[PDB]
Amino acid sequence: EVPTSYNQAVRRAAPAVVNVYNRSLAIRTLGSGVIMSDKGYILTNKHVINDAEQIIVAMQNGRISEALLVGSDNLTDLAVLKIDATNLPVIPININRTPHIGDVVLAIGNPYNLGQTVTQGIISATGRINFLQTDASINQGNSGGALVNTLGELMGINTLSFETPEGIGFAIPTALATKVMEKLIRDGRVIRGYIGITGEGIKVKKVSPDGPAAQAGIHVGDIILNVNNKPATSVIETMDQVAEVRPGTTIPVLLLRNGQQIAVQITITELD
Amino acid sequence: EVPTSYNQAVRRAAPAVVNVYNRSLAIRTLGSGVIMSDKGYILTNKHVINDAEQIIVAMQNGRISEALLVGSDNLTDLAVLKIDATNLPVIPININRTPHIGDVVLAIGNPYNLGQTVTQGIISATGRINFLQTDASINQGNSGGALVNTLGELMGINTLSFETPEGIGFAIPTALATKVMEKLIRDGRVIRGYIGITGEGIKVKKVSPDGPAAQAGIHVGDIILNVNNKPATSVIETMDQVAEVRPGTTIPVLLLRNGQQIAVQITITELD
Amino acid sequence: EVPTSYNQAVRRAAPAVVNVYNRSLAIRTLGSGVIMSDKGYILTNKHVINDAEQIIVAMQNGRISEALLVGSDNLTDLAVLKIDATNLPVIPININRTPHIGDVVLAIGNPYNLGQTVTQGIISATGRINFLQTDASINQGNSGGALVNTLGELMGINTLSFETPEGIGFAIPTALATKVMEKLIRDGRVIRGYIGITGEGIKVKKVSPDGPAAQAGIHVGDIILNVNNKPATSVIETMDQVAEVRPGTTIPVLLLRNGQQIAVQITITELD
Repeated sequence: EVPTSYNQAVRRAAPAVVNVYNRSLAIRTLGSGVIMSDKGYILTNKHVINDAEQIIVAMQNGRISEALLVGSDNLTDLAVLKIDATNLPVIPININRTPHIGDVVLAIGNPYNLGQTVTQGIISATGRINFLQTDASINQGNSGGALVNTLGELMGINTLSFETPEGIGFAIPTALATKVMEKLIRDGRVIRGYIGITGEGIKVKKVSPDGPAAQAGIHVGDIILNVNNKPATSVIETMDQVAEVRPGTTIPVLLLRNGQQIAVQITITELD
Repeated sequence: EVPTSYNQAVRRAAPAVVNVYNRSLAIRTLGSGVIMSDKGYILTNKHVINDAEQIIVAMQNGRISEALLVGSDNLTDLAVLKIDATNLPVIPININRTPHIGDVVLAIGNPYNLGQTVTQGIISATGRINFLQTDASINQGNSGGALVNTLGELMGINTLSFETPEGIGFAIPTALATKVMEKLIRDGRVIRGYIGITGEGIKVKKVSPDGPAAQAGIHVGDIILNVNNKPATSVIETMDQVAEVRPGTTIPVLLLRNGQQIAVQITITELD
Repeated sequence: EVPTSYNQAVRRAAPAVVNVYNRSLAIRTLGSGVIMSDKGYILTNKHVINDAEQIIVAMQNGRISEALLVGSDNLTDLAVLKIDATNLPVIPININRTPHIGDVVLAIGNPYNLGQTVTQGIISATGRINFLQTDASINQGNSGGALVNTLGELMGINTLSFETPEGIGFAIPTALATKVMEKLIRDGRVIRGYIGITGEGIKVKKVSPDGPAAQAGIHVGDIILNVNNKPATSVIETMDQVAEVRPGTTIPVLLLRNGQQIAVQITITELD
């Protein structure tokens, strides 16, 4: 008796989704952003704001503001902007809502600078490399905008679209995005731990010179066994681990060097 | 317990959506149409029927009829056809239903001459230049067909689809489409008012020769202030206004000509 | 109050949708498959497994198995695989569920070897040449996977995707797919009847040499009237009929040969 509609989601979330314009000596590129906090913090993708000399944020209520850059993270392609904090709409965030495959979602952004657009699809996959996959159509200009469920709750920040493939696009999920945002607000960057190692236990195909591995006693050909008390079998898994250790933290490692077992103290520096 | 389906919408609306074939000395192009009235009036897009020597309408019940052209409008890309009025299904129209962003919609038409197809998406934007935007997939052959909500009510007439962009397509909304239809039925064309002016108050970059501006006392460089008692600041806004005035209507205008204020009577002719 | 989701369908059906890898002397091509029976029978598309030297099936629970080929059918592009039958999830099948235009559907498969993906759309058309059409996005890798409704019931086996067309993709409907599967299990192929005739009653533009028509007394130019007691007007209709007759079945036919009516006994062989 009533038409099926996700307009309530749109009314809840779209006022917090902004149009982001990267200007330099006119518009160099453009995209979208999401108002995360009533203090004026906005998430967007780093590739939207790269090389900006001036960052303009336009709200759907027609307010236009200049933005400051709080910080950015190349590894997640996120950036935080800050605008004047008066009477801002904020995106709905439900910290208890896990994105499930098949959840209906809406992507909200500014594809082709047509003005704010809302497209619909579902959560197609999760865990993709930390990505959500979706077939809500995402186009150039959508980057940095919101993927929301039918309650308007933020599911992720839309980032990129994959014969021409159809209906394959990706978003950084909310939990990760918000964690990156908080680190950027606090530290002005995402502090990750670094070890100077390229690998495929794990073989050190290459040590990094000036790399806490080399300057620790580690050399090529080794097999690392334990990294800070944890077996080190998979590279992504082990690099994810190392990322987590604070810099200036002094960890034990365990290596095999020609059929013997030498524990190594390496001290974690900050990744560049 | 029951599968989710919009089949009721399809059962209500698809019998009124036709396949339109533009023939000349075999098929030159094809598209779709919508039966608007039980008297046999059909909306389609003008680009579907341009240069037709014969217009064939096929209904989903297998009836095939030849159509007459009632009229067409280049500015909205609409045309009205007329077929024999026996026992026709008519599209549902709810004059009170406003299309809202996020409303689920179905596009019904004949993409690639595959036979009648129904695709699903949402209302993505409204007000686009008077367009609805949708991510219900629209392809070549869909032009002229129906965009309906999940009750089967007509939301608009599908017109065109915008790396390859995905999920961006446009429809003329029902209220506008029906207004154009009524004018075409009544007058055989859409009568618009015309003033001979190109502008960007508003500067007259160019007067049109034989243009009621020039033949009224208006000249290049002027700034027009008021058009028929209304400030004239924006061009689209002011051209939309002029369009509305009936031809042979004699309106006051107000211009600035070198720091003085001369009221001008211009008489509105019909646009070609 | 609850987000709209088709996750229940995904939880019911996706565990039975597999990733299929065609290996030869590394991966030659890949796609998807559907577990049809707890005995280990899997449907996929023939084009996925063509020329395979080894067929690997990966389940979403991480089990990896080698598959045997039960048989395949070029005309429907289907194949049946067999894996070890321990504790398999099976796709939901409702023999009473007819696919209706507008039914919401989910396509489940392995596009671009991203890992199992679920996309959403509707049933766009049925009866297409026996195909379902859908705008659930289908990409390279989806072939052989499941199209399910929102209860998780199998609607069809996804086969191929049709300016770039958007949202046009095809699946073999469940009833047909299951019938082909049963014939492949039973006979190792789909046994069809054959008559040696190319036509457009029906004119025999070409007889097939060694073709039960020619070796029956039939010749070019004839008009066939009745095929086994049924008027023979349409070619698809009449070829569909002939397909149904078992080989070694001896049927009457009726032909016109220059204004006279000669009944012909032809004996149906098996198509190659």
